[PDB]
Amino acid sequence: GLKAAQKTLFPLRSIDDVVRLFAAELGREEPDLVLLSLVLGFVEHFLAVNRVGLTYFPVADLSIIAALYARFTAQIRGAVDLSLYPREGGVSSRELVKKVSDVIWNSLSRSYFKDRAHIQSLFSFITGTKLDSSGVAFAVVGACQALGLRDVHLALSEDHAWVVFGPNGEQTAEVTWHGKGNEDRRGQTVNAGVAERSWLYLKGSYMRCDRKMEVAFMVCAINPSIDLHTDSLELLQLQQKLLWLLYDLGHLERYPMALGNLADLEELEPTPGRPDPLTLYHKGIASAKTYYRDEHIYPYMYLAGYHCRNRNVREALQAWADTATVIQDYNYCREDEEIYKEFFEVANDVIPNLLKEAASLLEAGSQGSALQDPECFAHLLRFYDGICKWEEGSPTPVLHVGWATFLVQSLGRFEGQVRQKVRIVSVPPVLTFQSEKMKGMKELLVATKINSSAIKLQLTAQSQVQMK
Ligand SMILES: CC1(C)CN=C(N2CCN(c3ncnc4sc(CC(F)(F)F)cc34)CC2)S1
Repeated sequence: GLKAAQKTLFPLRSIDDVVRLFAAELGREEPDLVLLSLVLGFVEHFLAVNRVGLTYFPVADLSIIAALYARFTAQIRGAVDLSLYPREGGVSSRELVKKVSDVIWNSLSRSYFKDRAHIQSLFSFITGTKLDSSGVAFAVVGACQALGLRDVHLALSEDHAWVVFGPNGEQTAEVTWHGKGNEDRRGQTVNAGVAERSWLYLKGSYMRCDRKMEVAFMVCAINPSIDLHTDSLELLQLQQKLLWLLYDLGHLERYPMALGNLADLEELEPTPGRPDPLTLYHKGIASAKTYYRDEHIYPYMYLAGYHCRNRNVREALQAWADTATVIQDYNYCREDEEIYKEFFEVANDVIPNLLKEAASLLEAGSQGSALQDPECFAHLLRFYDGICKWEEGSPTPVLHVGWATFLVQSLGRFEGQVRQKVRIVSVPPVLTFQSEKMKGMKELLVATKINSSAIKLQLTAQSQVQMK
């Protein structure tokens, strides 16, 4: 049950009342994940899913929240008999974690669309019997906290979630699915994935949450979307205020993606007296460097995206080059397709569109253009170098001829006299290439008219040209 002290702020009548509840729970020994997720899902439902009758804020009455809480706790406590899984040393067993996962998973509707909005919270789980992938992992952690299992924590990569538990928190267990059309591995460790150096498991440099970071996760998980064209202003404000609460308490210290998510919100609607979005993106990068060996991709892609939206071509290119410098030390594995898609869209859609506008502006007499800056050309080259190096040693190739056309076009946006100014230096602007593909392309990069076919051959390592 809920404790008397957890009840005293009800009813929640406003955004600020919800923030007060989070503040109170974050001040407790162990914030109550079940309570907090039910509250966020309740308000999200009445602000984004069904706004009929809304006049200001969907009042969250204690009776309503408490009844939701009771259905959750009844469902878990009834289904997981702890006497069957004795807790050796105040820590949980793999069998117990797998049982909790099975209870959540088996509760879900047989058939539904898993990419739907607003199926992330325990409100969704109770009222709709639907959860998204990471929502299952979160629910397992909330269930384990409800059961008294203090050792079970959420583990997060940039594209997946699982749990850590056991002696010293050193065990890992899959508790949910990943992607579409991959085989369930619930109950197994993440060691194979770590060992293969996939992006999905971040070479072991994934997040191991404490309770407060699990609160940060559910706050990041708020979805203000009403439809394709419309966001709930109330939910954006809530999410923003809650992320600032977390930030001020120190709970975003080790959470790069939350910092990027906050920065994005600040760009949309700045809060007076707070750091600028750029400051926040750089704090996210610093976090990744400090805590995660600089092995995360998204801190740089958040930064690049801000510069791209602001049509700052030079800084966007630098940040994408930095992105590629991270990815180069990974192997491209099966289940890494979301990061492949991201890189593909940057290379083959976003950069081309940025450079096309830059070319039109240059024709109109822009000064200090990225297209006349050899450092910008160098960034472009370093972006491609990291992608080519990523591919090296991977079980799965990255590049194909569909990339080559866009590379030739992008290179050609820079005049030969700009491109000539980059000095490509070997080990043992100045640029060093890590990838063998770019080293062999060096020779092609300064011609007034780039040799399109030779580029193509070098990028795809195509052996032959057409017979006839
Ligand atoms: C630069 C981008 C393409 C812009 N948005 C990005 N994301 C990255 C994913 N996301 C997250 N935010 C906070 N915590 C987490 S934890 C996670 C992984 C999984 F959902 F839990 F499995 C995704 C995610 C926020 C939205 S990266």
